[PDB]
Amino acid sequence: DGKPVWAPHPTDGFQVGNIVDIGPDSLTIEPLNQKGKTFLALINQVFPAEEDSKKDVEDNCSLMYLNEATLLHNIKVRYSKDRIYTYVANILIAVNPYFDIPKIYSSETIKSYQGKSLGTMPPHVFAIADKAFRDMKVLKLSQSIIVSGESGAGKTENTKFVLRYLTESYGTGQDIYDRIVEANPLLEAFGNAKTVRNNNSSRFGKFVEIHFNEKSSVVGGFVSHYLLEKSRICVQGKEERNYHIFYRLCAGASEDIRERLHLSSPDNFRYLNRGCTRYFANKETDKQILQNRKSPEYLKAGSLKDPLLDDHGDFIRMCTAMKKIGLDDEEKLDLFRVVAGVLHLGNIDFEEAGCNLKNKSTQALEYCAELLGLDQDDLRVSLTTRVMLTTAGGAKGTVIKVPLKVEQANNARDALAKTVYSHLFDHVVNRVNQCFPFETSSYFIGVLDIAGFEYFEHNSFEQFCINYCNEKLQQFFNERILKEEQELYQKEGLGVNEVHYVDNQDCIDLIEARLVGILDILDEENRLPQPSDQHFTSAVHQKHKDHFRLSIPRKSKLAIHRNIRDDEGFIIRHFAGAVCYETTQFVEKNNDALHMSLESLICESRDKFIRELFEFISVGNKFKTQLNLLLDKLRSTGASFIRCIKPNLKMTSHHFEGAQILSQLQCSGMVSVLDLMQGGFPSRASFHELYNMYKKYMPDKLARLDPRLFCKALFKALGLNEIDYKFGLTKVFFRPGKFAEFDQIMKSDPDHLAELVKRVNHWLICSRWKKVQWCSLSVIKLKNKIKYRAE
Amino acid sequence: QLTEEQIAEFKEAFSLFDKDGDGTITTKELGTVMRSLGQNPTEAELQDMINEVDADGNGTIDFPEFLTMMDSEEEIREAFRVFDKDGNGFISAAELRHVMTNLGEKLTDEEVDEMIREADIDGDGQVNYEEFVTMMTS
Ligand SMILES: [Ca+2]
Ligand SMILES: [Ca+2]
Ligand SMILES: [Ca+2]
Ligand SMILES: [Ca+2]
Repeated sequence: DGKPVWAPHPTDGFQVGNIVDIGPDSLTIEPLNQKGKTFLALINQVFPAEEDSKKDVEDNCSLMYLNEATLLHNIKVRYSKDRIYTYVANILIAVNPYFDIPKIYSSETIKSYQGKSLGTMPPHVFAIADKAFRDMKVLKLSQSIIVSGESGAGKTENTKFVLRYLTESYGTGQDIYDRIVEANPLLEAFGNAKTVRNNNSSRFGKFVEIHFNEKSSVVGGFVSHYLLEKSRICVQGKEERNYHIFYRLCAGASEDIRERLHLSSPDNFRYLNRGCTRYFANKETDKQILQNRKSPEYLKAGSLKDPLLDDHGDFIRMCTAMKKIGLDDEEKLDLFRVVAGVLHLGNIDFEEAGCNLKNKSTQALEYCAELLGLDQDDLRVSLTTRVMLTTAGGAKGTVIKVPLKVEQANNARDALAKTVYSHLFDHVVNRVNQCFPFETSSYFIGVLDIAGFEYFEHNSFEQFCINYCNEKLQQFFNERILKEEQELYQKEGLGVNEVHYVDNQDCIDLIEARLVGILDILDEENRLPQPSDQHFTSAVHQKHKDHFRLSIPRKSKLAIHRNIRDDEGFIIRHFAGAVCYETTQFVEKNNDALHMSLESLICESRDKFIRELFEFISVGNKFKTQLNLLLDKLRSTGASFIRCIKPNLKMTSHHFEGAQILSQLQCSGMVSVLDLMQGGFPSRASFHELYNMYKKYMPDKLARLDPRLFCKALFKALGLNEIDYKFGLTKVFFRPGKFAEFDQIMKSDPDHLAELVKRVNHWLICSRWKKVQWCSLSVIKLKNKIKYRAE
Repeated sequence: QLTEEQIAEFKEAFSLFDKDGDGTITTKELGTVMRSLGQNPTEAELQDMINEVDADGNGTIDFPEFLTMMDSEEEIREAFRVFDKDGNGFISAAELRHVMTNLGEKLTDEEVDEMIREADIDGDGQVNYEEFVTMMTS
């Protein structure tokens, strides 16, 4: 009734306003900052606001209304005071300050967090590390710290703070920390790439484990890695690049290396030249790049700009790092040779005959065969033909040679490239792991970093896979929060409380169910005489016509989707919202198989290094398989969650972009968690907080009470219904919005309140008697228990 | 082994031990209260009694464990004797005031008197054992 509400605002996310009219599915909002600029808002996008716009709470569960708008506002208020960390129960929200706050990462701050329960100290990444450690020690259970966030949202720093905390507190200090950190330029060179939104985007799932012995002291580290994006190895959109290594090598290698590896500017390589072929450089580093390394695009448009990234300089830094971890020059050149081998492989072309290598591809073939230690003719044969048995079901068969069509030769070529680069990546990670090895360990605490949920104007198979991965991570996040809440309710003695849980298993099944899931239907399309993206798409809609999580593109509200045919796409209703996928190329992106004779070829390279790299399943199903391995690992651990937030797109300090942060809160699954928490008691406050809030309204008799008994007296005096309000062991718990209702009761009728408090007097007096009476009886029993144990 | 009422009563007793209200009892807090009511246990005797019931092995005592950690009338009678510091069979305001302050309760003398008064059924300005037990369960 005149209360402020949050309503949508295109750059702040939400703005404060008043409801001045109602409609069937909308509200008319008058913004507080405009006398009459009223606008319409969907009802479910309008949220109640905290009356105190200057309130700042360390746990958003302390809010009187817990919702996405009040959460957004609370972290905004906190960010304005340089308080970058805020909890939602045990979940840590971390907003990147974009400047150094040494104070809160000092040795003394580290020490202050040791052994402290979460919430006895201000919110901090250190409290998350310490909780993981205490649960690991107590429960004999490895731990995962699962971090979400956009590339550049402060995740790398956040992982470093955890590692710093764990090694300094519970290990031998800087040693393991430094080894893990110093190796990072190497991982980034092979696993990170420029994408449309992010200059330095990690394209693999990274789980950095700190291992401990049975005494819970750190013995070493291990980087587990998952799901390197393979399709980027061979092709990229025009605003994206292949892995950083390719450009660092081209821009930075000495002329002698350039000659030996037959490198030249990136526009000369198919595996680079569909993407952006420009280097990251500044005015000075550009002068260090030989002109023979520069593509026409670079020469015309100039370099890409970044405060940190620089292809020439990063090549140098990478080299330095390789020495810093004892990677000699021979192994280094082995790495570079395989990289260039892959580049030349991609330049080979074919033409109809089966098919042949084009004559103009003879140089590319020679370089590829030399770098990969293969026979030229053998390679030419294995790229253009395959072997098959003349039977399939056990009858006596023989081997035949089957000529490949041009398109199959292209595939064989790209398949070889992807498997070679992927095995090389595997090798780099293992090599990094050799920098902090350990014989044995009892448990680990690991930090997960992986690309989050995303969407663009055009979403293809790559986005589908990423969002699938995130849909499954969100399910894991939801289960674990659900479990923590139910456990908390039991620990607080709240009684029987079934929490209503809308699973997203149906969305997950739409994608991955055997036979009928989208991935299996895509696989099925490969088996048809004339595979097509359109038939695959129609089959999805046909099989799932009644599915809640699936729609044709026409059903989208957006105008950009209105002309997409039913057989050209589909919409998935993900946890973070609806995504329209255009299905063109889904069939081809689903295939990257390497036929056996060509794989055998590379496996038995003349080169020992290449052989050591290696010493019928679709892309979608390998993705599902690897994703499931990632989940198995997570499911075997106790889990803690961090949501890293990027405050703006300009790497600037003190600049909170509300709509961008709201979008991240949604894409990170924080809104999904809040929706989940509404089924329980999402608001709660300690007796101490309630005491400090409300003692001013109480007689002095009551103010002298300890906080729990004060709150008992108040709770009892008011006669609150037992469904909405629960008196816990350490807190009062509220059903959604009921703390606000409690607050309104406390303010709305002083004369009623005074009489209710007067009437509680007898009960309060008895309760206080019984407190000291039963305490004395307790002391006696503890006295007797000592005597009992001594007999 | 306990009724729901007695469990509820011990929960408030638990709160007196749990000074900072984080829902667990430390060794330091345990002895503090016992000492405040005249007991003198050893740091070894406290830790050993805790370890026996420290099921999940975290090193502090939660409420379920406080319960397990805990002839019947003689304890009730001895608890009555905690208040009657001169054993005259009657608890006085000044003696209630003593126990309250040892325990850390903050109140005025009129409040002490009012507690005595509310517990006093017969009417003599001091409380005995008959109503002490009647007050202990209500
Ligand atoms: Ca305590
Ligand atoms: Ca315990
Ligand atoms: Ca006496
Ligand atoms: Ca009496």
